[PDB]
Amino acid sequence: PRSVNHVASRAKRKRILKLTRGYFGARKNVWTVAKNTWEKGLTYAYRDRKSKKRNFRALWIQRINAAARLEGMSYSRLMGALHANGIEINRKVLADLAMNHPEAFRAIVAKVK
Amino acid sequence: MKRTYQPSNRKRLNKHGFRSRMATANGRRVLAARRAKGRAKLTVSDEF
Amino acid sequence: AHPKRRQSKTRTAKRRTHDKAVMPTLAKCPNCGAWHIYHTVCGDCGYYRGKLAIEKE
Amino acid sequence: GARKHNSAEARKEALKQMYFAKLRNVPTSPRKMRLVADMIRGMEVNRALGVLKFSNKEASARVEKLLRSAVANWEEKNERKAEEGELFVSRICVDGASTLKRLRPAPQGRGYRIRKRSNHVTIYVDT
Amino acid sequence: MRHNKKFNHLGRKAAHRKAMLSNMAASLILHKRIFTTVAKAKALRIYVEPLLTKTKEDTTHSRRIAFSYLQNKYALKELFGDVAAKIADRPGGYTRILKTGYRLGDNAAMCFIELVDYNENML
RNA sequence: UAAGGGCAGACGGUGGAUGCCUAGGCUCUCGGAGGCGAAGAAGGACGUGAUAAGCUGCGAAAAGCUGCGGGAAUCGGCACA
RNA sequence: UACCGUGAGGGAAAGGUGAAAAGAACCUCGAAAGAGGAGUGCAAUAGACCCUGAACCCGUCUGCCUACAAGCGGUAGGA
RNA sequence: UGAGGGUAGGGGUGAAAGGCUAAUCAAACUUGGAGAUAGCUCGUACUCCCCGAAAUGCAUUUAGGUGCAGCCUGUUGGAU
RNA sequence: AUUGACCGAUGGAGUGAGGGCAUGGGUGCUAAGGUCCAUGUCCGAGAGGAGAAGAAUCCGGACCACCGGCUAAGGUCCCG
RNA sequence: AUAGUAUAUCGGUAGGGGAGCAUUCCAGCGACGUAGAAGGGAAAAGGGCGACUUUUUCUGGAGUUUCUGGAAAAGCAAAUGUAGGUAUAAGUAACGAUAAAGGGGGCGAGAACCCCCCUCGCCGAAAGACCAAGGUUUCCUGAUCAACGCUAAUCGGAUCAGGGUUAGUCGGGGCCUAAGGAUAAGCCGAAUGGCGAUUCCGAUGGAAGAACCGGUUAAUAUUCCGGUACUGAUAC
RNA sequence: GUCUCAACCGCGAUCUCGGUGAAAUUGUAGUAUCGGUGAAGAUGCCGAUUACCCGCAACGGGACGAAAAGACCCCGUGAA
Ligand SMILES: [K+]
Ligand SMILES: [K+]
Ligand SMILES: [K+]
Ligand SMILES: [K+]
Ligand SMILES: [K+]
Ligand SMILES: [Mg+2]
Ligand SMILES: [Mg+2]
Ligand SMILES: [Mg+2]
Ligand SMILES: [Mg+2]
Ligand SMILES: [Mg+2]
Ligand SMILES: [Mg+2]
Ligand SMILES: [Mg+2]
Ligand SMILES: [Mg+2]
Ligand SMILES: [Mg+2]
Ligand SMILES: [Mg+2]
Ligand SMILES: [Mg+2]
Ligand SMILES: [Mg+2]
Ligand SMILES: [Mg+2]
Ligand SMILES: [Mg+2]
Ligand SMILES: [Mg+2]
Ligand SMILES: [Mg+2]
Ligand SMILES: [Mg+2]
Ligand SMILES: [Mg+2]
Ligand SMILES: [Mg+2]
Ligand SMILES: [Mg+2]
Ligand SMILES: [Mg+2]
Ligand SMILES: [Mg+2]
Ligand SMILES: [Mg+2]
Ligand SMILES: [Mg+2]
Ligand SMILES: [Mg+2]
Ligand SMILES: [Mg+2]
Ligand SMILES: [Mg+2]
Ligand SMILES: [Mg+2]
Ligand SMILES: [Mg+2]
Ligand SMILES: [Mg+2]
Ligand SMILES: [Mg+2]
Ligand SMILES: [Mg+2]
Ligand SMILES: [Mg+2]
Ligand SMILES: [Mg+2]
Ligand SMILES: [Mg+2]
Ligand SMILES: [Mg+2]
Ligand SMILES: [Mg+2]
Ligand SMILES: [Mg+2]
Ligand SMILES: [Mg+2]
Ligand SMILES: [Mg+2]
Ligand SMILES: [Mg+2]
Ligand SMILES: [Mg+2]
Ligand SMILES: [Mg+2]
Ligand SMILES: [Mg+2]
Ligand SMILES: [Mg+2]
Ligand SMILES: [Mg+2]
Ligand SMILES: [Mg+2]
Ligand code: NA
Ligand code: NA
Ligand code: NA
Ligand code: NA
Ligand SMILES: [Zn+2]
Repeated sequence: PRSVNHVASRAKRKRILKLTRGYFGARKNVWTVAKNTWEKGLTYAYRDRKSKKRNFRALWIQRINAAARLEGMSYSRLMGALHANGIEINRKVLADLAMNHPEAFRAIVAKVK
Repeated sequence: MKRTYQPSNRKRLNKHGFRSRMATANGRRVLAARRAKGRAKLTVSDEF
Repeated sequence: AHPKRRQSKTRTAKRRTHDKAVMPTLAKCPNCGAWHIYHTVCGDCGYYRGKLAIEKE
Repeated sequence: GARKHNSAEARKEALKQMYFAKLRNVPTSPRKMRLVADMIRGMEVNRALGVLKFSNKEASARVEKLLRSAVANWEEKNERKAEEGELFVSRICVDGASTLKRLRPAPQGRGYRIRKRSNHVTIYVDT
Repeated sequence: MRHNKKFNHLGRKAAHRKAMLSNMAASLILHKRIFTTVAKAKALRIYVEPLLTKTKEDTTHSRRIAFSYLQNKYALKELFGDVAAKIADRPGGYTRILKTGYRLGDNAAMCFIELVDYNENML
C-alpha cells in the first residue's frame, strides 16, 4: 500500500509556528526561517536559566551592601560577622529584609556589631 | 541574415514525401514505426 | 549592480511613504454651485470670473 | 439537516444594516488603485465625488461610478433620498484579483513574463 | 543654464517649431478661437500679436511682410479685412488665454486662445 | 504626536494544498483464440444531416437499405435548443 | 493531441455546482462591465474559474509600542 | 545570382583556417546497448536512552583508494 | 589498594588529511602560526569561569530543575 | 547498571547497542456518525521524557475508528535538486530607427491617435507600379472591443457572420528532352541489395495552336462587356 | 579641438507628470565609524566614537559585488 502522512507532516509545522508568534519579519511565519530562529532561542534559554541564579545573587548582595553601609559597615565585614556568629540567614532573605523591613535588618546588624 | 530554412515545396516532397519514403526498405521501416506510435501526421504529404 | 538581498516588507513600505496621489485644487462655481478646478472655466455652466466664456449649446 | 440554514439566516439579517457596493475583477493594477482609495477614505461623499471627478489618476473614473452605486444602495435599504452633508465613506479597501500572464521577447532569444494585474474594490457608506 | 533665454523650444527642431506657429496663427485668424495646450498657446501669443499689429499700417509692404510669415492667402485676406477693423483701436492685448482642463490620453493641460474683439460675452 | 513603521487579534483577497469521491490505470488467474489481404488489407484522403465545426457511424443506396429471430413504447448518435 | 524539429524524432497541461438546472423573471445604480436586492434551493460565503478551501503572498479595522536612536533580531528579567 | 540535381560521419567537401557538413564539429543528429563507468563532488528525512574511537604500523601502478594489525561496540565464557 | 577498569570466542563498525602546547632531538638561520620523530597532554569529539575580544594558556569534565550554600583560577575605586 | 530500596554511573563526532511514536492497508473482537464523519481555523489540557495524544468551540456536509496481531510506495531544511503558486529588485528599465505635426468639423458614454476637410512634413531607380517563391482568406462588407495591438481606441492584418477569384489564345498541364532517377536484357553480391540501354521519368530549357486596347464591381478581369484579331477539330 | 585647455550651441536619450509595465539578483536583517581580535584583510566579535524619523538626484570605494562547479597549476591506474 501507498502511505503518505499529509495531515501529520503538516501538523508538526503548525504547532511550532504557534511558538514563533511575536517575532520580527519572516522569522515569525516562514517555516525554515522561523524554525531556525526558534531552535537558536531554546539554546539561549538553557544558558539563561543558569545565569538567572548568578544575576539574582548579585542583586541581593548589592542591596545588602547599601543597607549595611547606612549602619557603618560594609558587605564584606557584615558577612564576616554573621558567619562568625553562626547566623545562617541566606542572602535572598536578608536583601528582602534590607529593602522592605529595615527594622528587622537593623536587629541582625546590632547582634554582630 | 539568411537563415537555415528556405522553403521549397518541390524539394520538400522529393526529400521527405510519401513516395520517397516507400521507395526504400529503411523508409518503409520509418513508416511502420510512425504507424505503430499512432501518429496523426505520417509524412510531410499529410500537412499539405 | 545587483541586490545582495531581497528587501523586507518594512524597508519597501518605508520607501513608499512618499507615494501619494495629488488632490485637485477645487472651488465651487458661484453661478452653477458645482465643483470646478480653481482658475479654470466651469465645464457645466461655461462661466468664468462672473462672465460667460464658453456658451454651450 | 438545517444547520447551514440556521447559520445563513443570521448572516442575511446582519446584511440588512450594511450599505456597500463592490467592483470585481477590474483590469488594472491594485497598487495604483490603492493610491486613489487612500485619498477619499473617511471623507464626505459629496466632496469625494468632486475629488474623484477632477483627479489626475485614471483609476478615479471607475471608483466614482462605484461610489454612486454605494449611495443608491443606502437609499434602497433606508427608504429615503440621502441628504447633503449626511453620508461619508466609512470604509474602503482594494484587494488584488487574478493575474493574466503574457510574454514579452528579450534579446538573444530569451522571453520574459508580463503580469496584467486585476483588483477588487469595496466601498462602505455611513451617516 | 538658461538665464534670460526668452522663448520656448516646444520640444521641436527650429524649422518644425516655426512651421507649427505659422499653421496655428492661420487657424486663429480664420477661426476666431482654437483649442490647444497651455504651453503651445502661450508661445503663440508672442508670435501672433506682432503680426496683428502690422495691419495698422495698410500698405503693400505690410501685407508682404505678414505673408512671409503665414504663406497662406486666405489668412492674409481675413487678417487685413475683418480682423483689421475689429482691433483698430485696441492698444495691444488682442488675444486671451483661458484654461479648461486636462486631456484623457496624456493628461495635458488644455486651454483656448481667441481674439478679444470677437468674444461678445466677455466684450 | 505618527508622515510612516512593529507585534497581536478579527474579517476578507489570492492561490489551490488537504479530506472525501471516480470516469482511468497497474499486476495477474482461469478459458478461448492466434491472424487480415488481388473477391483489394492495415492505414488514410474526400465526402455524407432540417440544421452540422469536431468526433462517431456510414460510402453517391452515404448517422444509412432488405429479410429472419428477439422485444414492446418510445424514437431521429455524442447532443443540446 | 497541442507544441518543438528540415527530418528521423521529441512530447505536455488539463477530473468534482446541485438530489434535481430548479443555471437567477423583475427592480436599483450605471452608456453598458460590475454590484445591491428579489426569487430558486437544505445551503448562492453551492452563481458557472461553482465540494472542501491550507501556506507563501496581499489588504482594512481595533489594542499596545515607536521620530537622541547602532549589530544573527532572540532569550532571561521588568513597569 | 535563380531553379533543379549529386557527394553522408573516420565519411563527405576544403585556392588548407582543423575550415564547413541545418545558430552543433580534433569526428553531426536521432533512437537503442543504457540506470555505460565515475577509487570523484554534492545530498541522505520521527523520538528518547547506554557506550564510544581514529587520523598509527605493514603492504600495495600505492600515496585524498584498499587489505591486515592497533584503537570502539553487541553477545558469551574466564579471571586479570 | 582499586566501580571492577583485563583477556578468549564470535556478530557489527568507523579510522588509516590530524592539530596546538611542554619536554628530548634532527633539519632550517638555536628563523617561521615551518618541517620530521619520541614522551605526556588538551582540541579534534568539550560546554562553564579568568584573560577586553583568541580551538588547544590558567581553573574546571555540563542527567534535569531551584530567586539556596561553600569554593577554584582570578579578583575586591567606577563601568563590573 | 549491579545486589536486592542500597552503592556506582549518566559531555560527546565517526560508529555499535536498547526501547518507542506517527503514517497506509489487512485479520479478529468491537464502537462512532445528518441529534453532524474526515479535513480546515481558534483555544485549553496532558506525557518517567519525547516522537505525539485528548477535549471544547467555529467551519464542513459523509464517512470514521479503539485494542491485539500482520504487511509496507512507512516521516525532509539544504542535493547550483523538480512541478505549481506567489514575492524582491520597482511603479524602476523599457514602450523597437530624431520623416513631424497643427487646426476645424463628425460619429460616439468616452477621442493626442478613428472618419472628412485645410495647412505642414517624408520617399519618389522608391518607402510608387507588375510578377515569381513562399503564405493560405490575411481580400470586401456588417456587427463587436472581452483577449490580441508594447498607451487609449468609436480603429485594425483582431473575434463572429455574410460575401468575393468566371479563359479556345494568359500561366500551367497535355508533347519533347538535360543533369539526375527508375529500369529491360545481362553482371555482381551472407541477407537487406549494388550496378546496368538508344527504354521511361524528370525543367530551370525546346515546341509548326493561337489576342490586344478600353470600360465596368464594395471586392474579378488579356477571363465579364465593347471593339478589332487569331488557332485547332467537326458537318455539309 | 589629438593636445595646451577647454568654452558654447542643436536634436535624441536624461529629469517631472499621465498610460502600460519587465529582468539579472535574493538565508533572515532595525545593515554607521575607528583600531584591535580573528580560518591570519570585519556592517554583524571587543573597547571606544558618532548618529532625530522618511525620500529624491548624482558618483562608484566596499559588500573578497553579479555572471560561469578556474581554461592556469596539480591530481584520476578519467577521455579524446
Ligand atoms: K480563502
Ligand atoms: K524618545
Ligand atoms: K563520427
Ligand atoms: K480513509
Ligand atoms: K465598423
Ligand atoms: Mg517614491
Ligand atoms: Mg490591464
Ligand atoms: Mg486623466
Ligand atoms: Mg531571433
Ligand atoms: Mg485566510
Ligand atoms: Mg485534490
Ligand atoms: Mg421483426
Ligand atoms: Mg462556507
Ligand atoms: Mg469552493
Ligand atoms: Mg545625546
Ligand atoms: Mg592550427
Ligand atoms: Mg554551424
Ligand atoms: Mg571518436
Ligand atoms: Mg550493457
Ligand atoms: Mg548514469
Ligand atoms: Mg561516556
Ligand atoms: Mg586519490
Ligand atoms: Mg580496517
Ligand atoms: Mg592512505
Ligand atoms: Mg597519513
Ligand atoms: Mg605546524
Ligand atoms: Mg624543531
Ligand atoms: Mg603542514
Ligand atoms: Mg577531551
Ligand atoms: Mg558528567
Ligand atoms: Mg551521553
Ligand atoms: Mg516515502
Ligand atoms: Mg544561481
Ligand atoms: Mg533603482
Ligand atoms: Mg531613473
Ligand atoms: Mg529593450
Ligand atoms: Mg527611460
Ligand atoms: Mg514606435
Ligand atoms: Mg515597393
Ligand atoms: Mg482589410
Ligand atoms: Mg488596450
Ligand atoms: Mg475583418
Ligand atoms: Mg498557353
Ligand atoms: Mg519522354
Ligand atoms: Mg484588386
Ligand atoms: Mg483588361
Ligand atoms: Mg530633447
Ligand atoms: Mg511614468
Ligand atoms: Mg583587521
Ligand atoms: Mg571594522
Ligand atoms: Mg564575484
Ligand atoms: Mg571546479
Ligand atoms: Na501610529
Ligand atoms: Na451506385
Ligand atoms: Na457543528
Ligand atoms: Na513535505
Ligand atoms: Zn459653474
